[PDB]
Amino acid sequence: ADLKAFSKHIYNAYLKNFNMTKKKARSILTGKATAPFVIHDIETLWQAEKGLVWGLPPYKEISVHVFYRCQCTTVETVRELTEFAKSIPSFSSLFLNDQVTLLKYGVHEAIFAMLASIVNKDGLLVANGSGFVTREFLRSLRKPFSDIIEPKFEFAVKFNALELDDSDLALFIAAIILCGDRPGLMNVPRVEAIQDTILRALEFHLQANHPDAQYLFPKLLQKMADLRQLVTEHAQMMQRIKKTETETSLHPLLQEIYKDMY
Amino acid sequence: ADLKAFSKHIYNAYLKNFNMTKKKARSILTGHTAPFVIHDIETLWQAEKGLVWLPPYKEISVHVFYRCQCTTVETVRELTEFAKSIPSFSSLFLNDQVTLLKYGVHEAIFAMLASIVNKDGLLVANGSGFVTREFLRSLRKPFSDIIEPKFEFAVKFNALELDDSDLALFIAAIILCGDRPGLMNVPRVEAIQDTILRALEFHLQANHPDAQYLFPKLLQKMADLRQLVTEHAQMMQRIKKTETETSLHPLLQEIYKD
Ligand SMILES: Cc1cc(SCc2[se]c(-c3ccc(C(F)(F)F)cc3)nc2C)ccc1OCC(=O)O
Ligand SMILES: Cc1cc(SCc2[se]c(-c3ccc(C(F)(F)F)cc3)nc2C)ccc1OCC(=O)O
Ligand SMILES: CCCCCCO[C@@H]1O[C@H](CO)[C@@H](O)[C@H](O)[C@H]1O
Ligand SMILES: CCCCCCO[C@@H]1O[C@H](CO)[C@@H](O)[C@H](O)[C@H]1O
Ligand SMILES: [Cl-]
Ligand SMILES: [Cl-]
Ligand SMILES: [K+]
Repeated sequence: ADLKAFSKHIYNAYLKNFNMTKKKARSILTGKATAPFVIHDIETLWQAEKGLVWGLPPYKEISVHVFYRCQCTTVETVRELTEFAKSIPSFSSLFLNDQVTLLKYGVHEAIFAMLASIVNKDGLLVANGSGFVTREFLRSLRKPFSDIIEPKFEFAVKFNALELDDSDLALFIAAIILCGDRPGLMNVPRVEAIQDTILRALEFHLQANHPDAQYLFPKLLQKMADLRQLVTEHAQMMQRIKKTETETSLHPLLQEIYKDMY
Repeated sequence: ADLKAFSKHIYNAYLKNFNMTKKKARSILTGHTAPFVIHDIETLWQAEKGLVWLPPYKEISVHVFYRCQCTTVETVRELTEFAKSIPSFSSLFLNDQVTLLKYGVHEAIFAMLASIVNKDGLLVANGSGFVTREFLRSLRKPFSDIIEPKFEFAVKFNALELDDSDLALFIAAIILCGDRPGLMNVPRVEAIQDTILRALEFHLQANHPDAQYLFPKLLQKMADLRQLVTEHAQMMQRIKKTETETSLHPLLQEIYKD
C-alpha cells in the first residue's frame, strides 16, 4: 500500500465523521472567534439544559443526570466511530460479525483517546463545543459517579502532552479499532494484517509530522495498552454501578458492550 | 404511494446486489450455451476441471457438502450488501444488523434458492452448471437428506409465480424480523417490518391483480421457512456430531453457535 495516500484517506474519513476535531476544540478552549457556557453547579447545569447549551430519564438528582448525559455522549460517539470504521480500507470487507466484535471491544478505547481532544486540566467541552463542564464540578458528584470520571482526566492530560494533531489521531483511532486480539474475533489474520498496515502508516506519518519528537511511536503503542487498562477499570465501575444503583438505568447498547467483560 | 417509492428502493437494492435474478435463472432453465449437467461422479469431476469452476477432497458426498457451504457463505455476502442498501436497515446499530442477518440469512437463502431450482435440479456456478436432484439424492446420508426438503419447498413456492420485484420485498421482510433472539431495538425493527409488509400487500395488488389470497399465502410461506430452517439446523447439528472429519466454515459456525 501507498502509505501516504492510505493515511490521507483515513484522515479524511476522520474529518468527515467527527464533527468536533481537536483543531476546533483547541480554538474554542483558547478563545478564537461564541465562548462556551460554563457548567459548574446545579444552577448553571439547569440553565445550560434550558437553552444556554442544549429524552433522558426523569430528573432525580444531579449525579445521575450527569451519568445519563455521559451515556448519551458515548452512544452518539459509537455512531460516529461505526461510520468512521466503515471508511477504513478493508474494514468493510470483514464479515459483519467481525466488524461488531472490533467495535464492541474498541469503541471505549477510542472514546477515551478522543476525549483528550475536548479536555483541558479544568474541564471538558460538551454539546458540540457550546458548553464547558468543570472538572471540579464533576469531582463534586457523589460516589460512585465522581470516581468514574476523574481517571479519564488523568489520562487525557498526560496524552495531550504528546501534542498529537487530528492527522495523527485518525491513524491512532484506526489502529485501536483494527485490533487482532479481540475476544471471539473470527478472521484474526485479516484483522492483524490491516492493523499492521495502519501501524506502518502511523510510524511513517509521525516521522513526517513530528520529526523532532523522540520515541513518539513506541509511546503511542504504550498508550494503546494504557487505554485497554483504562477500559477494563471503567467496565468494572460501570458493572458495580449497575449492581448497587439498582434504580439507575444503563442504555441498552452499553449493556450489550459490557455484557461479557470482566 | 410512499409505499410504492419504498418498494422501488428495495427492488433497486436487490438488482444492485444479487448475482443471479429469478428472471435470468428461469431463462437459463428453459433453454447459445446451455449449463453443464452434473449428474454423477464423472460429470462432477469434469465440472471441477474447468467445465464450470475448499478442504482436501475426501469423498463425493462431503465434497458436495463443502460446495453447499461455499455457496451459502457467498449468499450471506450478497444478503449483507442487500440489507445495507436498505436505508432503514443501515440505520440500526451494527449489533442489531448482525442479529437480523444471523437469524434471517438461512430463511432468505432457502426462499431465494427456489429461483434457481426446478423439479429436476438446480443451477450452480452462476448458471453455468446444473446439478440434478437425482444425483443429490444419490449421496450418502446424512448429505442427501438435508438437500431434498429444499426442493420440496421450492417447487411449491415457485407455483406462486413471484417475480424479482415481489421477492425483493419478501426477502426484506424476512430479514427485518422483530422476533429474533437478542434483538436490541425491537419496536424499531417491528415498525420497519410492518412498513415492508404493507408495501408488499400493495405491490401484490398492483403486480398480481388476479392472484387470490397471495399475500396471506406468502405470510404462511414465511412461517414455513422458519420451520424449514429449524429442521435444517437440527440436521446440521447431527452432521457436526456424526461426521467428525468434515469441517464447517467459520462464518457458518458463528451463525449456528446457538
Ligand atoms: C459514566 C461514564 C463516564 C465516562 S468519563 C468521560 C466522559 Se464525562 C462526559 C460528560 C460529563 C458531563 C456532562 C454534562 F455535564 F453536560 F452533563 C456531559 C458529558 N462525557 C464523557 C465521555 C464515560 C462514559 C460513561 O458512561 C458511558 C459509557 O460507559 O459508555
Ligand atoms: C449442507 C447444506 C445444504 C443446503 S440445501 C440448499 C443448497 Se444445495 C447447494 C449445492 C449443491 C450441489 C452443488 C454441486 F453439486 F455443484 F457441488 C453446489 C451447491 N447449495 C445450496 C444452498 C443448504 C446449506 C447447507 O449447509 C450450509 C449451511 O447450512 O449454511
Ligand atoms: C452478517 C452475518 C453474520 C452471522 C454470524 C454472526 O455470529 C455472531 O456474531 C456475534 C459477534 O458479532 C457474536 O456475538 C455471536 O456469538 C455470533 O453468533
Ligand atoms: C457497533 C457497536 C456494537 C456494540 C454492542 C455489541 O454487542 C454484541 O452484539 C452481538 C450481536 O451482534 C451479540 O451477539 C453480543 O452478545 C453482544 O455483546
Ligand atoms: Cl491538557
Ligand atoms: Cl440459525
Ligand atoms: K419449479
